[PDB]
Order: sequence, then C-alpha cells, then structure tokens
Amino acid sequence: PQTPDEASLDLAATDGIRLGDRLRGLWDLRLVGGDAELPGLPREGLQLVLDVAPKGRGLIGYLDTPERLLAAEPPRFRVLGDLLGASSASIRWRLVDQASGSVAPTHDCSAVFDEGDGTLSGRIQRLERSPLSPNEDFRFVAVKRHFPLAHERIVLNEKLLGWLVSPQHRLFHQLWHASRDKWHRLSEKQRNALRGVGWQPGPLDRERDARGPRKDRNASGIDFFFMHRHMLHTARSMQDLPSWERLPRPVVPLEYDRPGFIRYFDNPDGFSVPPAWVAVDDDEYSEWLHGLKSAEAYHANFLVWESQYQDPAYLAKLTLGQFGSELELGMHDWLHMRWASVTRDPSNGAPVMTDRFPADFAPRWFRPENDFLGDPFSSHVNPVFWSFHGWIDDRIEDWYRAHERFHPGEVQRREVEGIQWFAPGRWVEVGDPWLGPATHDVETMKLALRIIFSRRPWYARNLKLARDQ
Amino acid sequence: PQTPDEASLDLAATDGIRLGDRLRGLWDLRLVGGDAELPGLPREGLQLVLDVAPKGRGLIGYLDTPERLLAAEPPRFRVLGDLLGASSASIRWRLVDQASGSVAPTHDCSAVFDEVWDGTLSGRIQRLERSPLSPNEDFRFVAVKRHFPLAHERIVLNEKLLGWLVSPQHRLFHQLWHASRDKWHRLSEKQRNALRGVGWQPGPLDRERDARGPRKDRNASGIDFFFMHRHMLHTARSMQDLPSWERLPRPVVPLEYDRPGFIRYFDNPDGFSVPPAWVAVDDDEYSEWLHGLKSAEAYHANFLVWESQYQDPAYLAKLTLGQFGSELELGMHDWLHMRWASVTRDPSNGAPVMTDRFPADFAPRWFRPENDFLGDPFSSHVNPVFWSFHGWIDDRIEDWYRAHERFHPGEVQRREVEGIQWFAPGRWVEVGDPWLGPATHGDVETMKLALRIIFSEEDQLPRRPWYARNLKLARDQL
Repeated sequence: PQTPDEASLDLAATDGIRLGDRLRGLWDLRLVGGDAELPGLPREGLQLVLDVAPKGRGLIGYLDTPERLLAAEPPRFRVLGDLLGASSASIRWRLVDQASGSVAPTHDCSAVFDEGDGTLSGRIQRLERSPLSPNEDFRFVAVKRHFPLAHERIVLNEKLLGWLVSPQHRLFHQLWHASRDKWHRLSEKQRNALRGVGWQPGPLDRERDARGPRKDRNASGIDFFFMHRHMLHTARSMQDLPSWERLPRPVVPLEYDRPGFIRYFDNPDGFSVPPAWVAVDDDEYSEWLHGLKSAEAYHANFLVWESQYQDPAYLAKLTLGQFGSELELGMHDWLHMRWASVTRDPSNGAPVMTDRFPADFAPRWFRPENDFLGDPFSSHVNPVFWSFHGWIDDRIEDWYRAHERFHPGEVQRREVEGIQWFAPGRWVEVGDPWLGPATHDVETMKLALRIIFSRRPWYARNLKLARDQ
Repeated sequence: PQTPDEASLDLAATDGIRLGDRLRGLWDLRLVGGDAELPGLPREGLQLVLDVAPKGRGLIGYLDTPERLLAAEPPRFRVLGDLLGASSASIRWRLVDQASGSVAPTHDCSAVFDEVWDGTLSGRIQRLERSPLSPNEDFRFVAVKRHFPLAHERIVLNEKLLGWLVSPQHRLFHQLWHASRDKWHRLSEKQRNALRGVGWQPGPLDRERDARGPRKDRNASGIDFFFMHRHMLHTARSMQDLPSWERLPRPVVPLEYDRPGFIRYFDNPDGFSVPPAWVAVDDDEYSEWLHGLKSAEAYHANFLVWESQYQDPAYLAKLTLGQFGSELELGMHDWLHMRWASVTRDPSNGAPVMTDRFPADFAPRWFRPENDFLGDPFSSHVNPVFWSFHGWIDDRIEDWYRAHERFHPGEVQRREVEGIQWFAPGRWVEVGDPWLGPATHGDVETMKLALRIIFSEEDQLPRRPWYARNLKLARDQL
C-alpha cells in the first residue's frame, strides 16, 4: 500500500459531528483506583470540560476543579486529542501538564461513551510509567452535567404560570394556529364545521388563511402580529417579561473564552441554545434541527433577520400584513425550534423521543412540566417564548418608524381591543385582527381541533433543507 | 408571485464569502461633507471594524476612535447589516447608538467597495431622524482598509541571519534540495545522470531516496526531511534566538466574543496571524483550496488533528523515522507553508503580484530580501514564520523518540551525526547518512544548471506556488 501524496480538507462527517456533540460540554469527573490520582488535584469533585468545533475533528478541553476551570489562570491539565477512528466505543486524548512549563503529554486517556446526559468511563496511563510494568489501576468516570432547562433558570410566578398552562389557554393557542395554517387545505365540510363553532380564521365567509397562495396579501400577517401583542399585553400585566434587545449569540468556543463557554452550558439566563438531539428514524429532521441550532445558521439566517427587520428601507416596502406573514413563515418557526429542548414526559419530565399527537389531550400533557417550544399547545409556557416574541413585537415599531420616514402620515396609530395598534390604510389591510371567537369553551376547542386533525413537532412540519445540506 | 412557505439554511455562496472577506478587518475612517459628523465623535481619526462569519451573511462591526475600539467599554456606534443582494457595488449597514439606551438604528449607511491597487469603502451616511423629504444632506465617508502587516514587519531577523538566508547560494540550495527529492521519481535517466554529474542527486549515488515516489514512505526519504531542517535550525539558531511554536496559533477570535483581540489579530503583532486568502486569476480550484486551508474549520479539521497525532505516543510509536518524516512533509508541512503564506510580492518594491516566480527564473530581483514568499522554497526560509513551525516540527522528533522509548525501550539509540543530535540506524531509523546536498553525498551556477535540468528541460508554458502544486480539494469543497 502507498501513503497519501497530499492532504485534503477533512471536515467531520455526521458520525464525527454527533460524537463531538456528545462530548461538548461540562462533565463531573471522578477518579477510581489504587493509582488513581493526578498531581496537585483531588480524586473526587473534579470536572472535565470538552469542546469540538461544529465540523472539527480535534478534541480540546481542560481538567481541574470547578473553580479553577472558571478562573482566569490556566487550569492544571489541558486536553488534546483527535477523533480519527473514534466513536462511542473509543475516545482518546492526552493530558498536558500546564504547570510543568512543558506541553509534552503526561497522561494517556481512553474512554467509552454510554447513555445526566451521558457518561464517559475509562482508564488513564502515566506516560512516565513503562507499559512493561504491572497494569496500573487508574480509572475515571465522567458524568456530563444536565443542560438546565429554560424554566429551571427563568421562573414564571404562579399567577402568570397558572394562566399559561390552563387547558383553556393551551387549546386556544393550538387551535388559533391550527385553524390559520390548515384552512387552505381543509374541505368546506371542515370549514363549515369550524364556522359553526365560530373558530374560522378571521371574518366569517372572508377567512384569512395564513399559509395559502394569497397568504402574503390576505392580511393574515396582521392576525399574527396582533394576537401575540395581545398575549404580551396580558402576560406582562402579571410579570415583567422584557423583550430581547438583541438575539443571543452562539456559545463562544472554548479556545477563546473558557469561563464563558463553561457558563453557557449552565444556561444561566435561560437564553442558551439547547443542544440538538437525534430524532428516531428521521435523519432529515435531525439534520434540519442541528443546522438550525448551529452557529453558522445564526450568522446565515438569524443575524440576517435581525438586520432586515430593523432596516427602515427594508420595512418601508412591506404592509403590516406582508411583514407579519414574512416573519411568521420564516423567522418565527425557526425561533421556536432553535431554543427548543427535547420533549419531556409531562408527569415526571423525563426526556421522550416522540412528540405529542395533536389530537391527544390526555390530562398529563396539560401539566406545567410540558413547556415544549415545538408545539403551540405548550410553547407559550416556555420562558424563552416571551423573550423572542417580545423582540418580534418590538419590530412592529421599527415598521411604523420605517413608514413615518418614507411615507410620513400614511400609517396612523390607533387603540384596538385596548392595545396600541394602527388604523386601516394603505399599509394596514384590515382593522379586525383575529383573536378567536372573541373577535369573530374547552370541549368546543377539542372538537374543533379534532375536525382539523382527526411525526415531527408543529413548528417543524414545514421544514426544508438547503440544497447544500 | 408567491412568498416562501418556509425558511432554509442560507449559507453564503462563493460571491458572498469573498465579499465578507473583503469587508472583514480594521478600516481607517474619514468623514467628509458639511453635515459629516457622528454624535460625540471627531471627523478625522476614526476607525471602522467589520466582521462576517466564514459563511455568514450578516454584517457586524463597530465605529469609534482607535483607542475606544480596543477598550473594554462598548464602542460608541455598533454596525448591523446584511449582505443580501450586496456586492462591491452596494454594501449597506445601520449604525446603532449604544449610548442612547436603545438598539434602534440612528444612521443608514451605503457604500461601494474599490480595490485601487487592501481596499476602499466610500459612501454616504443618512441620519434616520432627518426626513428624506428635506434638502439632500452632505454626509460622505471614506474608509481605507488597513494594511495587513507582513511577518517580517513584526519579527525582525538580524543582519547576520538575514544575510545568510537571502544569499543566492542559500536560496538555490533550498530550492534544489526540494526540487531534486520531489521530482526524482518523474525524471528520466538523462536528467538523473545529469544531476549525478553535479552531485545533486537525492541521497547516496545510485541508491537515491526519492521523496514523492511509490516507496516514499519506506525509502528513508523522511529522514532526509527531518535532518536537513534540524541542521538548518541549528545553524540559524546560532545567529538568532528562534523559539519553536509550543502550540499552533489558533484562528482569529470572532469579533462577537473578543473585540480587542479581533482587532489586534489584524495587526499581526507576533507575526503569527494567518494572512487572509487571496483570489487567484483564472484558478478557482486553487482559490478555494487556499481559502479552506486558511479557514478556521481547517484548523479544527486538519491542523489540530496533526498537532494531536504528532504528540500522541501511541500514534508515533507505529512509525519509523522515515515513515514519520514522509507523512509529515507530504501533508502538514506543505499546508503549514500555504496557511501562513502572505501574497507573493515584487522583490523590487513589494507590490502584491498575482503571478508566482517561474522556478527556472533567476532574475537578480527575486534574490532581494523583500522576497520571503512561503510558497516557494527559493524564499520560504526567509520568512520568520518558517522557523516557528519548523521548530515545532523538529521538536516532534523528540516526541517520536519518547514514544519508542515507551513502547520499544532501547530500540532507538541517540547519536551525533554531522554535529547534530540525531539517532543511530536501526529498526526504526532506516539509514544513517542524511542528505544535506553535495556536502554529504556529492556552487551558484551549478545549482542553477541543475534546476534548469529539472524544470526547464521540457516546457514552461496553470501557475501555482511550489507548495500548492500537489493541491487536492475534498469532494465537498466544489
């Protein structure tokens, strides 16, 4: 056999990427064995921090006490390895003695990954010791620290929380979305049935489908913006819910800000991106969710949306309906899934792979534990829901200021349903935003939802991969 | 017409990537016009810092004085824009008044990008509080992208060492030493006998050690690679302190996480910054290859892997000294040269040049100290970075010795060879006569004549640097 004549760009494949995702994060480390000890370190209460670039194949990290990993001084031990030929069955890396003034490795580490979000267990070898000596007893078990959920870091008081998780509010939110999004694909038999219970989207016999051919010019976007502004108004009367001023930036890689990287995985402000998960027998959705949560998706899509929707020249070209429709079909769904964490069983919160069936109204799904962002039946319960929906709502004023600049006086402010809104005109197609039957009963909403429905999350049903993906 | 029913990952294409490359960096800003001013800022002496992710389409940055852009406090103005529909003919971004307690933009900027042979941005700024129906405002700006400092502009080589490196004898030696090894397997017997006649065959006569032939990994050619550069380090280090890299330099920290560090990186203070890729005329394959090789994901995918492997006892203990040298040269070595290679430059005045020196072109100007191009062994040894990563490589030989002392104790023996700390022949050291040129197995005009036999023998009329001639793109790159 002949060796390679040159090198090529060796970006990680799916297996290597997923492996790096399993390793990336903060681990609670424990050393076991008669010879299990590291110079100037205790045996228990240690931590291991690992990182791998989104498509990288090298492995970096540090090993020390929790306090020294967050300290500014270089940690005692540094991790250097690579994932060539690696897998859940074999991960290797060396430790570097950063206090010896030398980068030469002092230990050889090998581990196996088992599925608390994961476990690494293996052996450590002192490189100064000869392999011809009796096998040394130097083991370690590292447990990956739980990635804190949004509700574990942003607490919603009982009054607000009681209003969000109530069966009345959950079904309203789901049916309000379901009626808009499905109307264009419902038969008139289904339409007349929803009309019979007053749950048609918009004025009767003049309904405003949100995802049909004329979705951008039928004023459906106005129902989108207003309903959430109405939700923000009532929700903010029960608790201070500040909007995002800017979109959260992706995690800083470990090589440039070690404490910030470590702090990110504690989700301190609840605005961290939950790491993507792998869906059972659905690589298309797993790839889509992964990219949507990636850093390059922030720089390619989210950062663009943040720019466009604060650009007067860009907003002044859109009616309030065009703006709402454009933002809902693109940014809105992606916001939910970027910050979505895995669906948890409502009764105890254990991670579950399956998503709730839309017409499944078992009493457990209504528990406060279910705040899954991928389903409007529960997304409003997540604290992050209000942060980026406040951000969206604030962009309406950028839209108003955009037109006051290029079309002064053509858009008029006006109070609608006790909410700061705008009067109909050249840039406001309608003056009757749809808030459900109130503007145009639990068991009734269930019957309506059953008419519409009677496997991926709701906000992932329209997922589309790029040609390059 | 219909609007999109959903969104999709919108990574930048080649045009968008190159545009972001043109914008990324630090700019000296100048405001011109009767209404040209920004609140709480002077008109002259401003700077603009811009960044775009490797494949990002959003545009971020800051605008303030040089001192405040390097300060920890938030700069006065923040840039937010996007490159949808943008190009050298139109780039737009908004300014945010970070001192106003609001992220709402206060100005609207548009500019055109010129190169004016690193680039120029000129355009207009619009106060958003001012009505467009008002008299046309006079608010222009000209931003000049600051020169990316070269390695020799930040690491100074004393006259003695530098004089030893640029000498025509040393330049031709370095090129012919590489040329002989790398071309031998493709040379006719007429060309081989001709080199043998001048004592420039690679290795022992009639037992030459080609470096890129089928038996390149098992013919001990890698030992000639490691040793010659260790010999070069020894003599060079006797004239100037040339410390090796302990670790490989990390890619630039993005602007979003460390603004001063991002700005300092483009000053190349330690001479170890990665010169931004350039676009080759009528050679997209090479432009993509050079771009990826200089990218951050190439550091994490290739360089960081090499850095790990070549300090992994289990990995090194599986290689003889010849296998190790050959493997490292064919892969990491060439990539090291091109990753830190600044654009080739005219020796007489230093202006960036698109064409590379023809190997058999020995005009007297190429021998000037100005020519320290890393892509050509005729000049790579003159670049200060050359010695940093060749010291790193040389240090890995000791990791290899310790690897074998661990897994094969006593099977590798140290020994002084040609006054250099080396190793004796054995199971893991194929040969004991490293090739340093005619001195070990054998003149200016002679070296020129030999190079002409190798390069000028056929035709000269697809022009790439020496260390890029064996470039290979991954299936995903194009």
